[PDB]
Amino acid sequence: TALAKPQMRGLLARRLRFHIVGAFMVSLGFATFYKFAVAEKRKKAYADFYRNYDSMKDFEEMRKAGIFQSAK
Amino acid sequence: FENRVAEKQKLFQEDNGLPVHLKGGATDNILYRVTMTLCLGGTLYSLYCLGWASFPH
Amino acid sequence: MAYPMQLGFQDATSPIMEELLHFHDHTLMIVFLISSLVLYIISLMLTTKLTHTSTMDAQEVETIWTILPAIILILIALPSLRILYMMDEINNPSLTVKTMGHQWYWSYEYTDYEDLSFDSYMIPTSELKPGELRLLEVDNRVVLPMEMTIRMLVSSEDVLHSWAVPSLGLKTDAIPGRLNQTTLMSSRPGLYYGQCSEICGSNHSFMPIVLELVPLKYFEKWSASML
Amino acid sequence: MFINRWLFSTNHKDIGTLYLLFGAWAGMVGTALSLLIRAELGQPGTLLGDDQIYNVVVTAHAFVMIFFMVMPIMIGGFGNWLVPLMIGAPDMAFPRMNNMSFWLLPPSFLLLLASSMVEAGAGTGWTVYPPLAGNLAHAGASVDLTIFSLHLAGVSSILGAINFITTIINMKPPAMSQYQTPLFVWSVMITAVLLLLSLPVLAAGITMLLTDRNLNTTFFDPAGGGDPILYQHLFWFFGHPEVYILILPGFGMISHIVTYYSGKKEPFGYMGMVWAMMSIGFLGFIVWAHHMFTVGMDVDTRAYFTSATMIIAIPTGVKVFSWLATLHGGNIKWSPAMMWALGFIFLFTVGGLTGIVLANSSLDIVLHDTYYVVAHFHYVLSMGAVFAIMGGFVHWFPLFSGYTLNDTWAKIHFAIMFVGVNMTFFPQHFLGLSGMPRRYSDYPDAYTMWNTISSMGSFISLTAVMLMVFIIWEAFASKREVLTVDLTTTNLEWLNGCPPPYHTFEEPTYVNLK
Amino acid sequence: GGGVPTDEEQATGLEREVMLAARKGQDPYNILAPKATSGTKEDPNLVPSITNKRIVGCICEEDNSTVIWFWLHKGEAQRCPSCGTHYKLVPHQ
Amino acid sequence: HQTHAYHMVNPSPWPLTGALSALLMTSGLTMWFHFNSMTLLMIGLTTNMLTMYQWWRDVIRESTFQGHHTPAVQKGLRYGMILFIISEVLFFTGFFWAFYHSSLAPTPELGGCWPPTGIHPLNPLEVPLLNTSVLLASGVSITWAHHSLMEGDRKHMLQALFITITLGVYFTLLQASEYYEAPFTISDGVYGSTFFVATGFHGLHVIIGSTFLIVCFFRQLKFHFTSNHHFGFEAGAWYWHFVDVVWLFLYVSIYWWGS
Amino acid sequence: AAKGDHGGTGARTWRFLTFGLALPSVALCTLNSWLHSGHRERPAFIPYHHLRIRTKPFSWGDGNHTFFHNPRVNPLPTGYEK
Amino acid sequence: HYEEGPGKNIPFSVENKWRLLAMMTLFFGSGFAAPFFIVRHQLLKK
Amino acid sequence: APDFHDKYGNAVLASGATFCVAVWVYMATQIGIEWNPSPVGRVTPKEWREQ
Amino acid sequence: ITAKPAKTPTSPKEQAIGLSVTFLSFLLPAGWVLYHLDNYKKS
Amino acid sequence: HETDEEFDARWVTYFNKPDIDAWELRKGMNTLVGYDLVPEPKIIDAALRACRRLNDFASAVRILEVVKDKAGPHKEIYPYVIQELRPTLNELGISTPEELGLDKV
Amino acid sequence: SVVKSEDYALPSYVDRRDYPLPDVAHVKNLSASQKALKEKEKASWSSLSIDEKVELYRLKFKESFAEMNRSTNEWKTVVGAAMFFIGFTALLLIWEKHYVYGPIPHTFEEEWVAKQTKRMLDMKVAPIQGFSAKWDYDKNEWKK
Amino acid sequence: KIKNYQTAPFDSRFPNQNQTRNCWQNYLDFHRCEKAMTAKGGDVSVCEWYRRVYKSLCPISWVSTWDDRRAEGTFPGKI
Ligand code: HEA
Ligand code: HEA
Ligand SMILES: CCCCC/C=C\C/C=C/C/C=C\C/C=C\CCCC(=O)O[C@H](COC(=O)CCCCCCCCCCCCCCCCC)COP(=O)(O)OCCN
Ligand SMILES: CCCCCC/C=C\CCCCCCCCCC(=O)O[C@H](COC(=O)CCCCCCCCCCCCCCC)COP(=O)(O)OC[C@@H](O)CO
Ligand SMILES: CCCCCCCCCCO[C@@H]1O[C@H](CO)[C@@H](O[C@H]2O[C@H](CO)[C@@H](O)[C@H](O)[C@H]2O)[C@H](O)[C@H]1O
Ligand code: CUA
Ligand SMILES: [O-][O-]
Ligand SMILES: [Cu+2]
Ligand SMILES: [Mg+2]
Ligand code: NA
Ligand SMILES: [Zn+2]
Repeated sequence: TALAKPQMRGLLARRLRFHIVGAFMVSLGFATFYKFAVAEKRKKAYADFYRNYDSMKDFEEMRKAGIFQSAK
Repeated sequence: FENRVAEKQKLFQEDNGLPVHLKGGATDNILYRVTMTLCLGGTLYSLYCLGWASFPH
Repeated sequence: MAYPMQLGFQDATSPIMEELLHFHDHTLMIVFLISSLVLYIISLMLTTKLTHTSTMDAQEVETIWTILPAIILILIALPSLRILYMMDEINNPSLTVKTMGHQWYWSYEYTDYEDLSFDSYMIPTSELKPGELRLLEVDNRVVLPMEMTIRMLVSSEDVLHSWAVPSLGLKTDAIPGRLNQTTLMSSRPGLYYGQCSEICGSNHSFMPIVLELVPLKYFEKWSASML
Repeated sequence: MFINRWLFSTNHKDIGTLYLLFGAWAGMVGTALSLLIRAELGQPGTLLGDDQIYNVVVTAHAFVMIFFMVMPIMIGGFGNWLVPLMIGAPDMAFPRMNNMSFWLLPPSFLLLLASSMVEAGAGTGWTVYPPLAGNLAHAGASVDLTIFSLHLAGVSSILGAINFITTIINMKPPAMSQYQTPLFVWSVMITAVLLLLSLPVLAAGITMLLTDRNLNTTFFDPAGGGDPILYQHLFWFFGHPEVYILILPGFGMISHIVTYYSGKKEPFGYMGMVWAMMSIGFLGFIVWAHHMFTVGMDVDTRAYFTSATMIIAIPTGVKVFSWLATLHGGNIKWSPAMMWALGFIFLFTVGGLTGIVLANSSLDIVLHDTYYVVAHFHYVLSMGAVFAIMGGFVHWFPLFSGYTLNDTWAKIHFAIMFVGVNMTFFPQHFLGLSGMPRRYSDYPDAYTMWNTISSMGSFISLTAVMLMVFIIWEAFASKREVLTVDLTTTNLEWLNGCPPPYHTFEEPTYVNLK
Repeated sequence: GGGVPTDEEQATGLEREVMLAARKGQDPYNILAPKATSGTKEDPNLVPSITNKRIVGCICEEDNSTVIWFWLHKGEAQRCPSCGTHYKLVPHQ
Repeated sequence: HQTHAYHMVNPSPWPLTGALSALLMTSGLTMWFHFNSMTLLMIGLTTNMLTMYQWWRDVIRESTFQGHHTPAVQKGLRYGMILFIISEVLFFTGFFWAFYHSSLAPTPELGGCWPPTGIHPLNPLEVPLLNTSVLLASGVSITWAHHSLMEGDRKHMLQALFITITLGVYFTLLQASEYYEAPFTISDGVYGSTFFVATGFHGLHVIIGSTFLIVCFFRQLKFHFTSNHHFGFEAGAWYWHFVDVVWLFLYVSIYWWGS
Repeated sequence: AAKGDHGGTGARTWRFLTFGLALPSVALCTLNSWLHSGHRERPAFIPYHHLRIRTKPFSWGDGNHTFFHNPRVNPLPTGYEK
Repeated sequence: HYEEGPGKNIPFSVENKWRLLAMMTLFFGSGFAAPFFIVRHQLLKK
Repeated sequence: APDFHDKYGNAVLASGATFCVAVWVYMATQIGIEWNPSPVGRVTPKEWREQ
Repeated sequence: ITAKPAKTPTSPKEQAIGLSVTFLSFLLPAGWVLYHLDNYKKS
Repeated sequence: HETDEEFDARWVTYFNKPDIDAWELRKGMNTLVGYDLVPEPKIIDAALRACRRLNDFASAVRILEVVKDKAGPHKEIYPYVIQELRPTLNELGISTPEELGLDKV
Repeated sequence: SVVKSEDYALPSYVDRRDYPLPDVAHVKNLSASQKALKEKEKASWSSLSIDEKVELYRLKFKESFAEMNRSTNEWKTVVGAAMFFIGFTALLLIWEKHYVYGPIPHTFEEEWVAKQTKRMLDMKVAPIQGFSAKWDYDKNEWKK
Repeated sequence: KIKNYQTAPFDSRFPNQNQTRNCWQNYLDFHRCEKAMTAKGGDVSVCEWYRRVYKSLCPISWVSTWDDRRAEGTFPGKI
């Protein structure tokens, strides 16, 4: 049985074309992942901390713990 | 003054194998040895001065 | 302050330092992306037996190699400069404090009303109190009112120093003959540490900075008590 | 005969060999200084002493590595060896002045060593900022000996720059245009122009520091109307062109190494490579103030230097992607030199990207004078410049000596070095972001782990350096003489055998114009 | 007035050789770029040499940045390995 | 043997003696500044002048007497001299940078003004103006010297070159007198610092350029130069014009605008 | 400018400029500088701290005299000499 | 003229691999040792 | 013919890996090196303030 | 690249000697200084 | 630029020149393997017959080796090319590298 | 076979996959039988034997493509020796800890760290993410 | 008069990080005003704003050095 004629031209350029697009896809996947796991995480952590933060209450806890030179 | 360049061209093109810094004659050898002696002697003296300056006095 | 095994910036204490954290996250993602892309492409070029060794035309591809980094640099510059100018924004400070660099300690001056000045030296390791931090504690801390815009003026009376507080995003060089200005606004009370950030001789490593942020009422009573 | 050949040399190959020996010896001194640094930082506490002796070691570490190791090896060593061969020239344009460029360096090195022996050394940093470097905080001869050391190295490179520019412009074959010269020749000329323009500014700055210390001038003393910031401007106007002087010859060798071991006859985008190196050199003169973001300059000036600095990423990116495009489709030879060049491409990119982070003056406020900067420039210098030097050395050692190295040993050497440098400097990113200042002999307890790991990495690098000396011995000991070299048709420097005769191109090459 | 020597009177050594040879329209010290022929086997580029071999650099096409280097030996004409144009060595002197 | 036009130089000791002279001069200055002795400094200066004399003597031997300076070698020396002058321009640029930095932003220690309080500058229309006309006139006379040489006129070449040297000496004597008469010193703050360091390095270059012209004068006396080949004169002429332009910038910046 | 003599710049033209313009200009400046010569009255000594800087003694003399010290016009840190 | 070829274009001898080993040991070793003994020198002064 | 790597590759790889892991584990855990790990999840906080 | 066989082959034992001598030339002088550090600091 | 058919016809014509010499044969093959392609069987056929006219059996086997090498990891290219060349291989008595044992390492 | 040093200016033989037809033959000088083989090569190659065909190939070429492209076990030597010297490095670190490094400061003692940890929690060091954010102030323990 | 002084307000003349001239100018302004008020029989209290600003901004050692040099007659500024 004869063998079919395979693609014989531009195999290197086709391999490059395939994987450059693949690398672009993975880059988008990482950017979405990084924005969700790092950038947004930092945004929400600081937003959640300060939404109901009480600086005077924070100070009183620190003062009662004895850390301050100026507040006993 | 007269043009004596032709005499110097003959002297420094003489096929005697000497390098250009010695081809003028014996005076080149004397001036070279004066220069090198001062350089090497001065360099040794500078090394002594470093040794002296490296410790308190 | 820094904690063991810390990977990134200390937690932000000022809104400006909070902006720097968000700009760094934005920039670090690009640094991670480009380095990973370069590393991957390297492995891509090196993992095939296919060859193409004749002359390669370059003009078309170099448009990509030029426009794309140019766009990326613009997406870095825009937030960077926005933070740069909001740092410089006109603000109305309620207090001006001067710090003078010395070999090897900091002196502070509160001269808005009274002539309050004092020296600030590192607590030696042998004299630390239990639970105090080696090389970071000072005898006299920089007591400051919290939640208030403060103008800091930095100079030196001998060699170069640099007055830095990473928590607040602060670093201002201390130069003799020059009065450098920075702004300070702490969102929270507490103790915030820094260290001299310009080589200044034998004890360059041992002249730290400690800010004590407290309510205005406590700062006023502390100032009076230090006349 | 020996004195005539090696002390009175007028031969570009022998002079290049002298530079390589000098740079190799200096590399030992710089390595020892680097271990003394990381031994002090290897565990919390003080090992040697206070910050004076520590920063004397730090200052000498920088000076030795920059002026006595990288520059003599890249420019004086590879430059003198390869540049005349790559253009078919019989020698340098000024072969006798070329010899003085070398012989100025051992006295320059002697002056540096003298400064650390007298008094308490120059513990100023390689920037030598006043007033710390002045006659009050650094009384004595140490700083003055440091200045004179820089004077002799300055004169050496300025005359070498004049020699290379003249040779490259004037001594090519009459048919060969500047756009028919190898990229390494391009990188040397551009480097030479940066040296010609920047070192005189440095020489003026440090001369003003000398007179301030000894002639009662007050260029940098506020008491007399001076300004310490003026010195910083003068130093860094040279200072940044210097770091591009350090990397540009590396760029040229990488281009040749990547092209050679990819089986290619030419690098990708030749004219783009020329454009990028010339753009990088030009931009390197207008960005100096990014070393001064915390000294108290106006916001508009800080906005310009932030922007102008970041542009440099565009021409540099073209070179990185062109190196990748040179690999594309190549018959890849996994030689040790190729490994160094591949490590260069990735690790320099990482260090270059952290430089872009530091270019942002807002973020630089927190990162300046921290180990994040130290992480930046060691990636581009201790990995960038160094790998290019190692790749060039193992690639051209058979040409210079006529003997071959053991490729297996050289691959082992690369593997050890790769682990050592990355273990040393990658954790320093964490120390910088978390706030560890530069030039500290000791650190708060929180910074212990990364300092411990970093110092352990430096010992690994020490093992690579020691193995390198053995590998060079083994090559000369075994005497495997070179037979044939591939790709001589596009690597002219190999076409006269290994080693090439003392006199080459006595009859010049034949190149017609068509 | 006069009193200043000319190159014709006072030039010596290699400078005089170059000056006198240029006055005959000769280039023994390779100051000029030779003009190529058609480069065929019938009309090869003639490469002068004082020895039996000389390095030839071939710029295969105008504005090529890559130069092709090879030793041209005495004897039958050789071809550039990249473009095939012929070169033949003509020793003398 | 060679069939190229370039110069293979004989092995030479002067690179080594020059490098050792730099070691002796720099270590001599350290010896002078800190250890109260001039011995090393005098040895370094002596070896430096012996190195320069014999080095450039050999260059004359290689060119005038041996004929090694082909047109290709001359062209390379042309690039070398131009590049050297460029590096000298950047050296002075640093000092002009220092001057304008201090004068455009006078610190409170100066009184917040320029010239500083207590500084009484020299009158720029007296001797400083005379020095300007002297160096400008020497640029004219050295151009007459050049054209006389190119046209083959020995007598007028020596006539113009002597006039150029005399003006150069005239400038040096006037500057020496101005230094002694100046009511301000190098220790009078940043004004005295920028004034004397900048004009002092220029004055040194005037002496170097005058010495170069004197060398060309005696070489001309000995018929070294031809009407077509005389780069030693050209290099000295380029260097002299460089010295002139630097003064014009010094005069405008420091003597005139800075007064 | 005003002169025309162009078309050929040569030895004769440049000697014309040397003796006709350059040296006469030097003679005029010499004359001008000669009328304005003569000593001016030295000003009162004020021990300004930005002047007469002494951070390290000079390496010559007694360490307190500048290199080209003029007793008539150059005061010491303590004042004029006598 | 000068000697040419492998092992002849260098200012050190490679005729004996063990004499060469001692010379490379002294050459590279002295460079590496120098900073340690300079540190010792400074510590021994104060 | 078998070269050095065919004869000794397996032994060099195995011995090198075994030696490297063993000596670095020993160095990291047996000689008192202070790593200063994070106290998070490992240190019990103790009272520090005194009269 | 192709090359001749070694004119003076370096056996594994000879390489062991050169490797050991090279490492000891780096480690022994520095080790001596670092071992006696405490003597230098307090004397 | 030029179609695939025009490229192949250029190389078929190049190797089909009756008086092609040894230099042009080597130049053709060494230039051809620089392209991003495995040469069409019609190109190899013309090149193998050029080896016959040059009385060079060894270069014919080498050409078959470089066809396999240019295919890289695509194992199916070389057996197809050999299949298409079998009439030429039989006519000219060209043994494949595999038949000669030259594929053994 | 034998290649010499002075041969560097002459065309040479190489075994490259991207340079399949080198400039010269592997074997230049032919024996009597090898001369006769080359004469037989001018006739039909079908009359050549397998041994004669292999012999013609080995006269023109040194290594075949399979031979020149073969893999090696060098990575085992390289990786294994690299780990040995990295392991030897640990010996230097052990020697340094034993003979060079003295005691570390007392602030690393277990009790100091425990009190230092509480004080850091009392001043709320890094309360958003870094440190105190990982302590549960209600339950008085490290967050799970 | 329009007093309730906390600290020196923003000054458009000196809007950059380098505040050396701001302190220097107000120190001059106070003593120039003080000399004017003292000479012609006025009240120094009109110079109070300059006094408050320079004391807020100027380092103590700068004021003290400038004060010593005005008394010594070596102050380089014009008052
Ligand atoms: C070889 C030496 C070398 C090199 C090449 C560089 C390259 C760069 N450096 Fe670095 N630098 C130093 C040596 C070097 N540097 C030294 C020694 C110091 C400190 C001196 C001291 O204080 O002692 C220093 C300090 C330093 C600072 C000061 C930090 C501080 O002190 O606070 C800055 C900030 O602007 C900086 C920036 C840069 C930039 C932008 C580059 C750029 O040229 C890098 C460009 C390269 C890339 C960007 C990667 C390749 C590009 C691409 C892959 C395209 C895609 C990329 C993007 C789209 C961004 N450097
Ligand atoms: C090219 C420059 C260069 C090089 C190679 C290095 C190499 C190293 N450096 Fe250095 N370093 C600087 C330039 C360099 N450094 C500069 C400019 C500073 C700032 C100084 C300052 O703050 O004032 C600095 C500061 C610096 C510090 C900061 C000190 C402090 O701030 O307190 C540290 C600490 O970890 C450090 C560590 C190291 C280490 C571990 C290496 C190791 O990687 C060493 C490893 C060994 C080598 C890289 C081999 C050397 C090369 C050869 C032997 C060539 C062989 C010859 C031939 C092949 C012919 N460096
Ligand atoms: C026309 C006359 C010119 C002056 C001739 C005098 C000596 C010549 C030396 C040449 C040195 C050139 C640069 C020197 C820099 C400063 C010198 C300033 C010029 C000068 O000579 O001015 C005098 C300097 O005095 C002084 O100590 C001078 C002390 C000299 C100390 C020598 C220091 C040399 C340092 C050289 C450093 C290296 C140079 C750069 C090399 C770069 C290489 C890359 C001023 O004198 P005064 O007493 O204040 O009186 C003024 C009022 N009567
Ligand atoms: C006086 C007290 C202290 C002073 C210190 C230094 C002293 C002064 C030195 C002044 C310079 C003297 C130079 C003499 C050079 C003589 C050699 C010469 O001029 O050589 C010429 C080549 O030029 C060449 O190398 C030209 C190359 C010469 C370049 C020299 C330029 C000046 C460099 C001086 C150093 C500057 C230091 C900078 C300070 C910051 C010879 O070529 P031609 O004449 O064309 O051919 C000869 C014809 O006859 C053929 O027909
Ligand atoms: C960063 C640079 C490299 C650092 C790592 C050094 C690696 C190991 C080097 C060993 O150096 C030797 O160590 C010995 C101890 O093991 C010392 O002997 C010392 O100790 C011995 C036993 O305690 C005594 O017998 C000796 O007299 C005494 O000199 C000896 O002097 C020293 O040369
Ligand atoms: Cu103060 Cu460092
Ligand atoms: O320096 O960047
Ligand atoms: Cu820079
Ligand atoms: Mg700084
Ligand atoms: Na330490
Ligand atoms: Zn061609």
